[PDB]
Amino acid sequence: APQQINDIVHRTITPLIEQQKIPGMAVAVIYQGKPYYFTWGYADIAKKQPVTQQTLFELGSVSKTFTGVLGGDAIARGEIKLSDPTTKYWPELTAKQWNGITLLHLATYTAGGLPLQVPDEVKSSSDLLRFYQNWQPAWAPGTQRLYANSSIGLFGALAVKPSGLSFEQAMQTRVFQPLKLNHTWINVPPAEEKNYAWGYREGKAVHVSPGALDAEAYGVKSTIEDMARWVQSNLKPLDINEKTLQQGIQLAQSRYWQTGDMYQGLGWEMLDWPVNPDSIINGSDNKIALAARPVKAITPPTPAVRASWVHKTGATGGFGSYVAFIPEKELGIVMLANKNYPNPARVDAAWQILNALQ
Ligand SMILES: *[B]([O])([O])C1=[C]N(C2=[C][C]=[C]C(Cl)=[C]2)N=[C]1
Ligand SMILES: OB(O)c1cnn(-c2cccc(Cl)c2)c1
Repeated sequence: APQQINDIVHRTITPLIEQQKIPGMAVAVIYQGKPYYFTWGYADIAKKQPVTQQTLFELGSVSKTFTGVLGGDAIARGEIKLSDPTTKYWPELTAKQWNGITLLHLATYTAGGLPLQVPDEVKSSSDLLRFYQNWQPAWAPGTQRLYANSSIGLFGALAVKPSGLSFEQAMQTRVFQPLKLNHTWINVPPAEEKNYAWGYREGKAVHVSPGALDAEAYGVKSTIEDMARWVQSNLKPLDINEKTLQQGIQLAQSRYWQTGDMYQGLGWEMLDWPVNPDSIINGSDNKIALAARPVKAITPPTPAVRASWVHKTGATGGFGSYVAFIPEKELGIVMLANKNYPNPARVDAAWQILNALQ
């Protein structure tokens, strides 16, 4: 644990915890490929349980990066094609607005205005079919980006259909297991509940509730160790022995669309490195991140660029996560907290850390 890393991590994170009133936090820095871990505070305030390297946190939409890689793996397996019509995997989706909407559009939030959330009222699967059949696009496919659970969540559910596996089984067998992510879960087993931190929202202990497409869009929980290993795998996909998974990772980092200075991957989002920090910091604010923006198609997509800042923010009601890494520098960071605090503070802290080490 080189002093440089200790100092820049503590110097940045300590004031962040104080300003944001974060109950508990874990951080991993991957430096020259090796991880270094840091923890603070409480996984469970009431029971006085500290955050440790084994504490599980809700990753919220960092889960989209696993969905994107799992889709990538299914493409590499020849099970699906991003050019396939959505209706190929969901024949019951007969309404005319779906003509021309492909798995690519679903995966990348470009279908034409699918909403951020699946409505709470959608409880059953027939409820889900009804919702997509009745949905009216505001825009032609592949013209505008609108960040959306109903978009990538459906991509993840359709991507695994040819396998015949449930989404959770596919994720476990094809992604978590090969990568030795043995403490990463879509559903936290009872044996691991001791380690599951509470999230804190207005002072109240909370965990994410069940919802439609939850597993696919925001439902993964993980430890700081497994998340460092996730970053290592995404930094260096060529060390992964399972061919389709290596390829899936690279596909998730390809650049499909551009809006402003960001590129949309599958789950991952990327900018050219060196980045302008105001651009990623201000860009992470939900006033920008969640807004409808015109996109330019990248035809064909650019393969994973090593000189990139590759990142994803994640939140649930009680948790705030961030992952960012730079392949060409063998450098990355994971920040997991059990309070959903503002995105720009996450990115500001991550850039201050990675910049000092780069
Ligand atoms: B993502 O973190 O940007 C994201 C997560 N969610 C979410 C979290 C909990 C419940 C529900 Cl319904 C949605 N939306 C966006
Ligand atoms: O030659 B290109 O740069 C190229 C070839 N294939 N792709 C690509 C990228 C991402 C996803 C898919 Cl299905 C194909 C880019």
